[PDB]
Amino acid sequence: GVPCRCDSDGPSVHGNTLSGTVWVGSCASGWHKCNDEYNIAYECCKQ
Repeated sequence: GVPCRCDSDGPSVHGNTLSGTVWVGSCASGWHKCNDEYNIAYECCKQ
């Protein structure tokens, strides 16, 4: 995977770091879209 943020990463809140992850090709089997967009090629999701 790769570290990748969400739509509401946390501009003024705790734990705002890359706790989300990009899965290229498409997402991981237990995660979901944390944003409307995804990536260049890939897709960002959270858990």
